[PDB]
Amino acid sequence: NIKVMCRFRPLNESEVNRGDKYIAKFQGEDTVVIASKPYAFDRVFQSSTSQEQVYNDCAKKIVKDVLEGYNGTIFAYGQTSSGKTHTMEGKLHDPEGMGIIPRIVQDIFNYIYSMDENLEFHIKVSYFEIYLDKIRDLLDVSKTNLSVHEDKNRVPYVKGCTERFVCSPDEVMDTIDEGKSNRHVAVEHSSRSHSIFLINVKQENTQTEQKLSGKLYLVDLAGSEKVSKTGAEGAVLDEAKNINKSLSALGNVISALAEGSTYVPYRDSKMTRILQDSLGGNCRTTIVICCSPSSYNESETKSTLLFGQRAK
Amino acid sequence: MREIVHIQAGQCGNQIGAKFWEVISDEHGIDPTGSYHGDSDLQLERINVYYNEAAGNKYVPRAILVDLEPGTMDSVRSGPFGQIFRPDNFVFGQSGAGNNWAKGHYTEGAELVDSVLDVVRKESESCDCLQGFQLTHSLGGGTGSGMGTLLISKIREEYPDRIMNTFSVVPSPKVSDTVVEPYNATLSVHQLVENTDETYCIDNEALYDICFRTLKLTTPTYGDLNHLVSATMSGVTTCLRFPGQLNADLRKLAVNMVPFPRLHFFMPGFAPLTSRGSQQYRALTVPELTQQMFDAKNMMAACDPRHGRYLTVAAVFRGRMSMKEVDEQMLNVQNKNSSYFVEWIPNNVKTAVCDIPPRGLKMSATFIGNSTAIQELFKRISEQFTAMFRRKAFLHWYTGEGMDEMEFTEAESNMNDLVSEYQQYQ
Amino acid sequence: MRECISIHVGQAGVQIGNACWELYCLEHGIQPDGQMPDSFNTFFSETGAGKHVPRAVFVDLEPTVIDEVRTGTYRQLFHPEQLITGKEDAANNYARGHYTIGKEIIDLVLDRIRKLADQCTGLQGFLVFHSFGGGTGSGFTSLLMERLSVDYGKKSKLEFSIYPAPQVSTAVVEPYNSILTTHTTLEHSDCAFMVDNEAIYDICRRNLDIERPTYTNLNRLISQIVSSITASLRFDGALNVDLTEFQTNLVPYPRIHFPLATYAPVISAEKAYHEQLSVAEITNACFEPANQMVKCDPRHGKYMACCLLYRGDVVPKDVNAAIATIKTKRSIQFVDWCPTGFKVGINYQPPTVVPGGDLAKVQRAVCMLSNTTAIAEAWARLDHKFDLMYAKRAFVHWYVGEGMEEGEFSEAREDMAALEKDYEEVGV
Ligand SMILES: CC(=O)O[C@H]1C(=O)[C@@]2(C)[C@H]([C@H](OC(=O)c3ccccc3)[C@]3(O)C[C@H](OC(=O)[C@H](O)[C@@H](NC(=O)c4ccccc4)c4ccccc4)C(C)=C1C3(C)C)[C@]1(OC(C)=O)CO[C@@H]1C[C@@H]2O
Ligand SMILES: Nc1nc2c(ncn2[C@@H]2O[C@H](COP(=O)(O)OP(=O)(O)OP(=O)(O)O)[C@@H](O)[C@H]2O)c(=O)[nH]1
Ligand SMILES: Nc1nc2c(ncn2[C@@H]2O[C@H](COP(=O)(O)OP(=O)(O)O)[C@@H](O)[C@H]2O)c(=O)[nH]1
Ligand SMILES: Nc1ncnc2c1ncn2[C@@H]1O[C@H](COP(=O)(O)OP(=O)(O)O)[C@@H](O)[C@H]1O
Ligand SMILES: [Mg+2]
Repeated sequence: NIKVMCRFRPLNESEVNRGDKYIAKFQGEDTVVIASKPYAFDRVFQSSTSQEQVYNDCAKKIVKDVLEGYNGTIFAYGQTSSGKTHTMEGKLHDPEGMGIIPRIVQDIFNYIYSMDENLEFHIKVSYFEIYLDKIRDLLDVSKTNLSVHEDKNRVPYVKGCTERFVCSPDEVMDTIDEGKSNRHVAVEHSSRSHSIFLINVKQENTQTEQKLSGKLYLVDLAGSEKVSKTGAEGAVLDEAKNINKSLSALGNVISALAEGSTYVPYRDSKMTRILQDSLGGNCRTTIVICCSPSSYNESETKSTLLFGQRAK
Repeated sequence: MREIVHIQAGQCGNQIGAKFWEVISDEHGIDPTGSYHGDSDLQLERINVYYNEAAGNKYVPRAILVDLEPGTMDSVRSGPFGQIFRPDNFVFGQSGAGNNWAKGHYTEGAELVDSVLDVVRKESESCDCLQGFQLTHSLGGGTGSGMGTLLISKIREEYPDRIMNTFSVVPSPKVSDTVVEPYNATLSVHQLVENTDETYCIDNEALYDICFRTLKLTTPTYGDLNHLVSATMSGVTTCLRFPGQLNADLRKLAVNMVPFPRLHFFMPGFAPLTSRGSQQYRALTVPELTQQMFDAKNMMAACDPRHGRYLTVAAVFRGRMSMKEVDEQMLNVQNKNSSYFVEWIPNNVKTAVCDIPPRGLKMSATFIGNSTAIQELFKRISEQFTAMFRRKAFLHWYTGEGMDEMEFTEAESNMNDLVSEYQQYQ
Repeated sequence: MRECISIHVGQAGVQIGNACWELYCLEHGIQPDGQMPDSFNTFFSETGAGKHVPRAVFVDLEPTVIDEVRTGTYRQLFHPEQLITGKEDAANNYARGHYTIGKEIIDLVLDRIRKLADQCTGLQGFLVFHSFGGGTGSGFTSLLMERLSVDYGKKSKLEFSIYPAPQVSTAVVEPYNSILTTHTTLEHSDCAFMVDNEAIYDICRRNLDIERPTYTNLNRLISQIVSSITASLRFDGALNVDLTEFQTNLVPYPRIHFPLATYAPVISAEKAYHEQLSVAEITNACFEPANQMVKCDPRHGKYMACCLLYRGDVVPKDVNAAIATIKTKRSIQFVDWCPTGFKVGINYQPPTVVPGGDLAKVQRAVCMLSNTTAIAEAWARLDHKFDLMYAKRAFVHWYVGEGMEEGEFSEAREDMAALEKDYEEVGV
């Protein structure tokens, strides 16, 4: 089923001296009210919540399902300086402040270290991004216009995407860094393109001769931008248009899945087309949206909350 | 100022385009030699939409003709209006397509697409402000389908924010001339559903039926069918070159008529249509045109509108008429036939009125409909494709040019998804 | 001196302006070439050789109708730099008229407006004509209004808009554009007048005895209303009322500034005779529910303030008698907190008849501008249409494809709900 999680960040030192004020109000643990307008979700986190609680409550079940041959997907949507990188990556080695991806790889590797000796595991990693509705490869700059096809079982995939094996969390972190070192970033560190990261785990029992394949998807959604209030010209305007259209299409797909409609518009955009296997049916997906409670950022916070609410 | 680049691919496309250019030149008052011999200023006021200026008061069409055989080229060049095209815009090969989608789209079309794109680019850089591209082709053939699809893909890559409308002739159930038509139709729809902004579906069976019943023709030929198609094509974009009380652009029609990105398949129409020796007994007013347009025996697609509901209907009137009459007619049409229109969309009908009627008419109207009845056409095509694909019949010709069965499977899945989309809102 | 600036944006605005300027030229005796063979300074300015130039700006993103103006019978009247034209129209898209195509001629129109305002000493306000539903008339009007509010600020701005009809309609995406533009018009305007085509069609059918009306008749009627409003500034007479007095007598609370207009007597030549057409008869006919130019019967609501603008041969004693007769009635209900809700204005200049027109030469005419609580029904109908179309999110990808987010629709819907709530709560 579809689950939406909302996280709030504290007022840092660099902005407390300007006299900003809180806007968010909490009731229980699932309702956050701004300007006397409720916004119900599945779980709302407060400032004091550490990363361990977020990992245990948002991603643990999805990680568990992958290791049994199922599929999972984790999104990430928010504006700049809203907590996205802190809740996704953070410090890469601190055992208390590390993000979600380090805990994901730690859990996915601590199981391979403890399961008998008659099972053989392989790990595959891919890293491709969507920019101007054209799939590029972050792990191979040579490829720039990859395509999407369907195999015999009409399960979509990406053709020609680079796929390399790994053997330890260090390799996964290093390839993550190398992939991120080529993503489109505007002039503080605002991403202008959606990013998709695949962690494929497949097992084959040597005795039982049964094969199980599992896919985990990590998606970094770019931020929607209101063009009228900025003054975008040239390439920035095209990027904003593409980002808004893609986010609207993804919201439409998620709403259609949630409402139980007979037809789901899976073929309206590239991103929903690729994730067609790991979105509906017996697939568990969770969305994390990061918000800022300062009065300086009320409009973007409202937009993020509305995008989260669109799913339902 | 809102120019249009015209491309014709294949024999059917070339002949339809020749008839279309004859009709347009008659409307604007241009002699076959390329001179101007009109009688009004409005003819020359917006002539840059379809024509280019030349030395000594001469006008050359912005048309590009592409084919893999030199037969249609020198058949057109010898016609009544063959002296009008620019000789450098003819591009052709020597080896025919042979009714092979794979050949035209992969082997012999890839050795000719560069020159066609070069002439397209040269033609499109002399325009002040582009509006879109027009393409005329047939889905059931080899050169037309594959070549037009390749050109569409290349142009959509080069120009990603321009209108693309194609007037494609669709295979008919009870009229056929090729044995491998369903393969071509499916492989062409698989790309038209993705790389087009609004496509107009036409079939020969409906045109033959119109000629037999409404026009009371005895021995119709291809000229009449091409003539009807050209008439509706000219009526589609009449607001880009003439004044009027209400003006509708191509992008305006796309915005008003397309609710969701995939559903952009329309069935055209025209009115009035009568027979010689039967015009003195009919009065010509707005109600008569409205009644004729919404008739099941006037559409140019072999689909029954009664077996479904409309999503959006666009009616472009030409002539002098009152706006209250048009509004009341378009309202009572929906009120009387509430079961034939989608309930959750209010005001399914859009009205555009221009005050320059076609020569020899007092009033004319073109009908553009987006109904769910178009699903049965794809149903028949997919059924024939499934019948001929289980046994892999006539398949080694396509796999002999560099294709795979996965292309056929993906095309069939895409067409099935389109059919599922259209049925959902019924 | 007392001057006003007219801005016509969109096709409907341009055609309304054509009718209005024909009427003004007829009234003040100015030929189409600008030569006449001090009651005209309000709408024109001299040049030193006898030519008169209107204080108007024509703006459209499509070159069709403006080109009709440049080659028509009034080609020698307008300054060629006033008629401003772009390349591609909005295609019924709010975002295209707002930003995507708007940021290509907005500086030009702002410079022209500044040039016209720098040449006028006693500016009174602005007069904007546009239509709801279209891309240009809903998006480009918002940008221009915002820029004018930032720049000028304290100057009054009056709007004359076309509202979507209940059943008769032309486009399919009209509710979206109307909702967005009515969200925009509450923050920057000062007195917005709305009309719909269906009521005017009915008025033409019953009164004028014409069965196939077109846009020209509607434009002529709207031009007559505007001329009746501006006659007080232009001409002289007993009890003259200007714009600020209108606003201080008509708008009780800051956001309740949405009146509906009515004109009388709209009669034909055949019925011009055989009828008395005294002051009392004309005054009574203006309160009928079948003569309003908006599809809403005033019986299901209460009036707050109405201003009567008589022009022609009128004596105040007759006005007072007619007012007493109207007050003694029962079907017309006023609010309890307004013991006096009538503002009377009289002018000595009778209405002018345009050649080739459907109206008759009458010795007197009235124009009543009243704001009642019965104006929320049209808003309710349009909001119901909007939510019915927005539940499935149809035609939305076109709007988000120009950089417009999905929160604007909900915000505008909330604003319209708040406006309707305010009207209902102030009615009681
Ligand atoms: C005496 C009189 O009024 O004659 C009419 C006529 O009888 C009818 C039957 C015409 C006639 O049309 C046909 O018979 C016909 C033949 C082949 C294909 C399609 C139609 C007519 O030939 C066609 C002709 O159409 C035009 O003149 C339009 O401008 C039309 N022109 C052409 O198609 C055209 C033909 C040859 C050379 C150049 C142009 C047009 C329509 C749409 C957009 C542009 C142009 C008209 C009104 C007539 C005749 C002459 C009998 C009809 O057709 C049209 C297109 O108007 C058939 O039903 C209509 C109703 C007309 O009343
Ligand atoms: N009174 C009157 N109304 C008109 C006229 N033309 C259009 N309308 C109304 O205006 C609405 C359509 O908007 P338009 O003004 O034509 O569109 P636009 O403002 O030019 O915007 P775009 O054409 O989309 O760029 C409909 O409700 C029409 O009924 C006219 O000439 N007179
Ligand atoms: N209206 C019309 N249809 C045609 C004409 N010629 C062929 N067709 C149709 O086009 C289809 C055949 O494709 P065709 O264009 O001849 O093959 P190609 O030359 O390889 O593109 C069949 O459905 C024919 O009925 C023509 O001149 N006019
Ligand atoms: N939940 C949180 N609790 C405490 N501090 C946070 C939290 N989220 C973000 N921060 C602080 O915000 C700072 C920068 O945020 P960052 O993740 O870089 O946002 P972005 O990547 O969008 O710029 C970090 O130094 C971190 O200390
Ligand atoms: Mg327009």
